[PDB]
Amino acid sequence: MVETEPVQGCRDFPPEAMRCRRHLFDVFHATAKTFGFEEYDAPVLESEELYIRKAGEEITEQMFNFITKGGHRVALRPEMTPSLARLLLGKGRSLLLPAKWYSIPQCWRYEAITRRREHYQWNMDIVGVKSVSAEVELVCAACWAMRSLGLSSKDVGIKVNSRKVLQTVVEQAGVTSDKFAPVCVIVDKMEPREEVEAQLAVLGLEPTVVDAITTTLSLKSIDEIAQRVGEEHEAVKELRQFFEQVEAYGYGDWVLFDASVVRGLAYYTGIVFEGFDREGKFRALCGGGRYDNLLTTYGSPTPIPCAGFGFGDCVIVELLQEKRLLPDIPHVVDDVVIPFDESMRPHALAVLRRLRDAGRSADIILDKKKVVQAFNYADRVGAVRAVLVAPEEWERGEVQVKMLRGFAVPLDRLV
Amino acid sequence: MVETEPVQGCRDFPPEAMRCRRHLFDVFHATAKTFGFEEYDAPVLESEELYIRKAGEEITEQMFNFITKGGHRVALRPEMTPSLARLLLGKGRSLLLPAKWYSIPQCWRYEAITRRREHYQWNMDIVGVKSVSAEVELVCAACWAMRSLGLSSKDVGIKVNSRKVLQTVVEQAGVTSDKFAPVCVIVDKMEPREEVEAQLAVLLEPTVVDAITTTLSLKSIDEIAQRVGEEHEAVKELRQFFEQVEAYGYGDWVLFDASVVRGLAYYTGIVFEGFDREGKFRALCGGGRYDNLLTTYGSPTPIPCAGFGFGDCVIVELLQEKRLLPDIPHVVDDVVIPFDESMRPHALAVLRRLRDAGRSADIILDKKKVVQAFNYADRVGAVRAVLVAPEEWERGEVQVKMLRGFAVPLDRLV
Ligand SMILES: N[C@@H](Cc1c[nH]c[nH+]1)C(=O)O
Ligand SMILES: N[C@@H](Cc1c[nH]c[nH+]1)C(=O)O
Ligand SMILES: Nc1ccc(Br)nc1
Ligand SMILES: Nc1ccc(Br)nc1
Repeated sequence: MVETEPVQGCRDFPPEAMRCRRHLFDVFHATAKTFGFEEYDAPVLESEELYIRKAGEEITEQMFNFITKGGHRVALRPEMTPSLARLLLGKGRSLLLPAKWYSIPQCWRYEAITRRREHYQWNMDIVGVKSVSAEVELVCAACWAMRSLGLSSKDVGIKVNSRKVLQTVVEQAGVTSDKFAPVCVIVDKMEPREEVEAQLAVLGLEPTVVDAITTTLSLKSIDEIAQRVGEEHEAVKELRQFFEQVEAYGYGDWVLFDASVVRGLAYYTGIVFEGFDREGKFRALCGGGRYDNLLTTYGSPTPIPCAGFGFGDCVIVELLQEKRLLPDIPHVVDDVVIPFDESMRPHALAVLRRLRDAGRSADIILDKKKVVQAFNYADRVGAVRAVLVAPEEWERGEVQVKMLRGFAVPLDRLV
Repeated sequence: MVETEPVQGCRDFPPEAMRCRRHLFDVFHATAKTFGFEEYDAPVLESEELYIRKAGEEITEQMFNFITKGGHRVALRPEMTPSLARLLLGKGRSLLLPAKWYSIPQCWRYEAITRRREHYQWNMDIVGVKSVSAEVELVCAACWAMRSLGLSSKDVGIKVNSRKVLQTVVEQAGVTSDKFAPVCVIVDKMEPREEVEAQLAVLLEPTVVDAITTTLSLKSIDEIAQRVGEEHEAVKELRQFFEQVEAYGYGDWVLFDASVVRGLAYYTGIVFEGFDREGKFRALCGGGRYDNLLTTYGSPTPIPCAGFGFGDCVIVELLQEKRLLPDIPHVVDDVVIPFDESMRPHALAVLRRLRDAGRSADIILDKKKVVQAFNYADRVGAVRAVLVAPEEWERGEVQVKMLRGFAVPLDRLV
């Protein structure tokens, strides 16, 4: 017998599981459409050179990579943002801005544990908008998706911060700019306190510079940030604008400030955010931020402002299961056409044709079955209606219909 | 600068191209739903052992395979049917039959060219149905999809045959059953006549080759009946098939062709493939019955299956030729325009309302003068522009313009 289990760390989606995934994706698509984002896609296979950022990111550390027969370094994408940037850079001058693009790529990782190696990740990005209205819209989109799935602001929130605060603190200490990305990557690991301080020292930062970083991540309000860097610091004005705009849109209860949020990606320059459950039970539900320099690093002759997020398919489902918002969605079909016997099969097919022409989902019983077994089958597939095509009714230009006693119905009136 | 081109043989789908792909997939999904099939999926990465069939298939010859860091032989799936079989075999007794399952996997191949290495392929399969009604439904589904895209029976058809005819001819000649799959794979190659005869010899004497050649050239079912009898399984089944398609109303879409075998080892019965009537393109779709596959995978009981694959590349070329793929421009219901930044908070409340009512809506995100905001609305294909200006706002109103303006109460926007 062949191996029935899927490849290590990968999921199968038989129909039952697929209906769940589809319920989730319906919301991602519908939210994107509500917010005016355009779908795109790109190959799961990208050049490895695309992901070499040299900041010690977990995402680059766990690349699912391999060498082609031709000898080229490729990888199954660990994330989508670089692919997006490649596409944007390809279009160059011909891309109309602003652009709002989304996708739901499967993304990949390798880990030596004998644990998940793939997930699907909703990506939403806004390109060509300098102002915080982008981040506002993005955070609202994430909340909208969660609310659409049945969650409330009692269940979840979005923690919001700006990396510009830390930038200034690190830059005031005399640390070269190139160290800033590594610092964010290290400080993201705070969620072992001694080991984080140790890694920062290896980066070449003295104890007092580490102290200033620690203190600023522990400041619990925007006013406290204001005391440290000033009320007219870019981060303060922008964070204030952000919260004012989310409040105006009606999602104020969903969002809050948290100075410890930095995210683990090298490329965020400004506002960063992540979704979380209010019970403190799960990892991040989604994550994102502004990354205004990425396209410049890729060689764009002009700077292109970008912001966006990723929203995974695994943590959200666990949360929905906990909150009892993922009831089993059973299969449905409008009609099941039942030939009384094989001599009625041709007539039954004409009926089936009609039903499908009118936009109805319909089965016909394919093998030889007795009527009552055909009826049981109809119930198993969740048919709303059984349509028995029997010789007596057929001579009267009729069929028998039963909603799941029967009724005789003219053919013309079935649809 | 980084490489902007995608990896060799792979396609990018920026929004314009993605809208085309989505138009196609909408039809695949909608056809599956119309026909009562259930969606499934499985990993693009499968074990290589899953595809080692040893019949010289093109599909096994061109596997995109590699070795993990852990040392396991894996591959990006060249097709979906083995993955389907794996899932079916996993469920075993607990799967309710009949089952009708579909998916739209990306599938992969490696070729030493300078040419496509990936395509998307609609798969539709019926599991647990012994009778030709399965193949009927499958062929009708394919036609339905093509008709849904704007094609007619003047544009395309489905050639249909049964491998059982050839089975009998080969088996009458004394050829061991294990040679039958290789014979089909070879005979599928009929488009170089001398080289096909040569490959069969490496496998069968000249007179056995002669009988194979003649039977592929027979132009009707009655002619098949003369050779193997009207009681031969292939004859009865093909007759039933055409009778059922006729009854469903797709008789003009289908026809008999004794040269159709397909290139896959596993087909046991009816096989079919879609084609354009102008003879310009490769096969549009292909499939057949494969009643032994699950048995080869170790199923303790035989499980009848039939299905097809329907690629995303040839169909699009055909639709482009027939001028059935007009550019689909982006659309959005509303574009909310703040008169200036002091109106942004009010504009956001309006945006919220519009979206609450099920409308697709943008708000102008950066600082723009009104006329530039309006131009932007037109570019994104907005049906309606909603200007939120201080004067109207004090009256509990906004300005609306369908793409002169009108003042409208907030309550009446939706
Ligand atoms: N690529 C980020 C998410 C993101 C999308 N756009 C911006 N950020 C991640 O994987 O966490
Ligand atoms: N796997 C086949 C198509 C198919 C699906 N089901 C049965 N046949 C192919 O790629 O040609
Ligand atoms: N980056 C990444 C990829 C795949 C999974 Br599962 N999680 C994270
Ligand atoms: N089997 C297969 C795979 C990929 C492409 Br492109 N064509 C055929």
